[PDB]
Amino acid sequence: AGSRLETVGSIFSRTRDLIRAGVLKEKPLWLDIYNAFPPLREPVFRRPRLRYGKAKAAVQDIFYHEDRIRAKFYSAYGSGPKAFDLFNPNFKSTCQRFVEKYIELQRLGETDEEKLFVEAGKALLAEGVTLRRVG
Amino acid sequence: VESFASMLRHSPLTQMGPAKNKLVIGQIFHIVEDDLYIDFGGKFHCVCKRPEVDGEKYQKGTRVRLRLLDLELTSRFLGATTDTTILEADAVLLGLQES
Amino acid sequence: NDLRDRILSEPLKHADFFNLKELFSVRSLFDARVHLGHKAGCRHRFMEPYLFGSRLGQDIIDLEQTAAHLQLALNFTAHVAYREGIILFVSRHRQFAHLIETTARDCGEYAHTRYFKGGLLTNAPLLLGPGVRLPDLIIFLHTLNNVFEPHVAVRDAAKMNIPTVGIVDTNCNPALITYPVPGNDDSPPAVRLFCRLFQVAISRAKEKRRQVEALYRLQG
Amino acid sequence: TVDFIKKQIEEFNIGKRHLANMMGEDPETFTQEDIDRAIAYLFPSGLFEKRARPIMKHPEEIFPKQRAIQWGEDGRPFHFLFYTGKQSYYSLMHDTYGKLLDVEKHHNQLRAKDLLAEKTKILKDPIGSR
Ligand SMILES: [Mg+2]
Repeated sequence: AGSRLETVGSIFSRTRDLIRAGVLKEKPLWLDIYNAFPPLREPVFRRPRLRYGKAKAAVQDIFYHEDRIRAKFYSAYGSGPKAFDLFNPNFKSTCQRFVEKYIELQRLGETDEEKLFVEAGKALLAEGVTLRRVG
Repeated sequence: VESFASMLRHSPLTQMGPAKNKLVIGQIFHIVEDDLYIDFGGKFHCVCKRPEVDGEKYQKGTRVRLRLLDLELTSRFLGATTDTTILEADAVLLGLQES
Repeated sequence: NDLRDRILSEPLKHADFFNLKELFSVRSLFDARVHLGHKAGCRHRFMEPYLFGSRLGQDIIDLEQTAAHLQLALNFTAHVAYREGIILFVSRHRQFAHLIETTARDCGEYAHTRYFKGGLLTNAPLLLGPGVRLPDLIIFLHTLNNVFEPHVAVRDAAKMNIPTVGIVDTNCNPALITYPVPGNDDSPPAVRLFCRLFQVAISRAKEKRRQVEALYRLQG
Repeated sequence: TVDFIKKQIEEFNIGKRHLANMMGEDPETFTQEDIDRAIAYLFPSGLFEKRARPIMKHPEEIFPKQRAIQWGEDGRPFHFLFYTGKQSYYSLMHDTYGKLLDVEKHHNQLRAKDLLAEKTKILKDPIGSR
């Protein structure tokens, strides 16, 4: 009638083996689609072993040079007066504007962090935004 | 065609940084007698109670202001291989959105 | 008979037969919050290859691999619908149960978002009736039940040799799912997008099956 | 068992005609109450169990309600919830839940339009509703 073993192999592997054996005389309709279009990974059962020892995960942290600049702004001025809005795909945050002007300012050849940070704050003040320093 | 990596860099979520103490606006999508299910654009929905002042104008689709503390509440207990999520988020009400 | 073989084998020779590549894109998925995931603590071990990275303890699903998987999933879903196949929507989540139930009604296919009985797919003759035709495809919009365990239908379907196309979050087990689609299954915009994509995929398959049938009828 | 019910329906009508013929009454008005008093006379069963006495009634009332065929010749279930095990109960639940959302949506629209034309009709105490 069929095979009900989950761990032997994929559904494709068992179906074509039974058909080749001669027990299943009616080819399932989904089988033809599978041969033409195979998935990226064949569905083979594998036991979720727990990781022991010095082995760690290979997932990398998502960090950018922008994040380093954002840390200084958040540490000094805290959260900006503008309210973050995640519904707008093209939203421009106050911190993001600070980073963008920070990148443009450092293209002039300035290396000192203090000069870059102070001038960016003064430049933002010229645009009308509020940068009340925390503490 | 814009590469997926470029999309994350300019996304508002990445620009937020740490989720603690961030002023984020949200929209209410479900109303109970005392609980307001608020969606702030994050993965899950935060729950807050109706304030005693101007409580009659908190209706479906109304925009409010939130202070995110944890993007997703999740902790680990002993004897648990995997952390037990709460499928919610932690936030507080600072008032209604000033249109 | 031979023409019946012709109509069945006609769509097998074209990869883009249903023109599904225009339904979605990387930008479309990104605005639906499909690239978000659970915390780093709940990251299942088998979902490591599908993760682009972790952002401050929050896993980010690589949409480039999602688009590749979703393209095959929709393509596979349409073909089994083209061949007059039974499609079942299974999702044990008490926030989209009504939406998924209504989605299947519009497509004309079946849905099961209620409590799943033990001997349903395996002991079908006793549960349903003497002669019952088992579903030819199962769609999982959520592979986990309300107690954070893998759904029974995932294991039972593999026993009965029924292909499953299921959205797997960052804490799911895509081992037994033949067409996994790594994405987000919690945010309402994400779940709504997946249902609509499967809505048009089924409707196009149903319609284009009828159009070719009309051409066959006037052939002879 | 659709045909078996149909056979019972036609012969009961024929049987009723014979009962009216021997009773010497008008067959056009041989009501069920007349059938019961006729049967209780022709077959005088003295038994205390009321359900054990001879009966001849409408086969629809006698035979229990039967499930209809749930699938066509190709095996496709007719209803869209057949694979939940209980199609009738869950379809009722699905429709009932849908009405609540429509009422909630309709009430939400009415609140937007600032109109409250509905009233609570749940209280049916004088009629004695359960
Ligand atoms: Mg999830």
